[PDB]
Amino acid sequence: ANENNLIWIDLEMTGLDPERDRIIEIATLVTDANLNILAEGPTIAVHQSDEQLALMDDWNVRTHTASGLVERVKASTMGDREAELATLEFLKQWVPAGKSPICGNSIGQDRRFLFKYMPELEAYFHYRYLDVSTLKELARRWKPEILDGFTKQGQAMDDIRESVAELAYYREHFIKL
Amino acid sequence: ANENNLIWIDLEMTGLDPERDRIIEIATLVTDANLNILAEGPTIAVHQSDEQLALMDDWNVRTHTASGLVERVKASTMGDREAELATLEFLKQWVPAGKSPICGNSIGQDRRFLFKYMPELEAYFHYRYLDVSTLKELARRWKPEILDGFTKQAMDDIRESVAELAYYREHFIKL
Ligand SMILES: [Mg+2]
Ligand SMILES: [Mg+2]
Ligand code: NA
Repeated sequence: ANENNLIWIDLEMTGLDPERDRIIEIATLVTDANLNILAEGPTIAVHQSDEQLALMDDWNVRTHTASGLVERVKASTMGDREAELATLEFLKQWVPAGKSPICGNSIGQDRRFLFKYMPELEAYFHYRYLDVSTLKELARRWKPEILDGFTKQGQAMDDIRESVAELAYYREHFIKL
Repeated sequence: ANENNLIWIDLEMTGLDPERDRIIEIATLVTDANLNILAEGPTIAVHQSDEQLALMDDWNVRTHTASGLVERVKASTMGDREAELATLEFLKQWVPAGKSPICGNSIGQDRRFLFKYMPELEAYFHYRYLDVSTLKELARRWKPEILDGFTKQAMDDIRESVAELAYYREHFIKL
């Protein structure tokens, strides 16, 4: 455990509305304060009912079926609470409660789903947000030149590792240390 | 009107839980892409019931009573919907729909209340977030030296947030 470590997280959901939609995937990963990847946490397909999956709009059915996530959700024996507790069992080994901001890309949406469906995991984070896309937005406005230099190869944890590498790029090319 | 303008916003709430708590203040302000303040929007006390105000924990009762916001809430004839529409009437003059990220300090909480209580104003923002406190967090971890150089009413908070982002632009970003 170290109080400067960062919790990175990436959810998949059935849609964008926490009131109607559910979490169907959680992945976590911990870095040190300098973005050295310490440990990859468990990628868990979160079981939801056939009823709930049938409410998915066409974009979500297409994406989550093609990826194999829909199959893994149907087969999963872990609901919201089991996935929450397994994620906490992983994070407790690496980061104390209330210290890491929520880190990732478009993490405001993810935190909304944590508040509704995994409030204990939500509480484990510092109140603050580290959305890498905050730096992409500023870069696009103040220094667009640097955006040509970074590329994504287009898997939850591939997205997290890409988010870490993206923050590291902004640390070298956008920040002044 | 200009596609590169930024919407800055600060809500006050009765508490932290959108399921139980309500918006009691909205303030907005628009900057250009380089943080030049173009216009201060309306600061509106959002009417909520005496029942709802009575659910406030000690921190919220102390803060919102002392500021005079509780008096203004009781006197207000603008609910969620009227405050939403008045805010949109101001923002339409300055920024097209779907262009500005939500800008401010600890703004994820505010957006949660927009989703529940002002979904039309929420939709007016780009899906993205510009939380200045994201840069404060990185600064604290990567360059704490610069935090001693900067030191800190809804709109005072927003103007302070703009000045804070401007500080990080000079002392933390490399242009
Ligand atoms: Mg994502
Ligand atoms: Mg505030
Ligand atoms: Na928290």
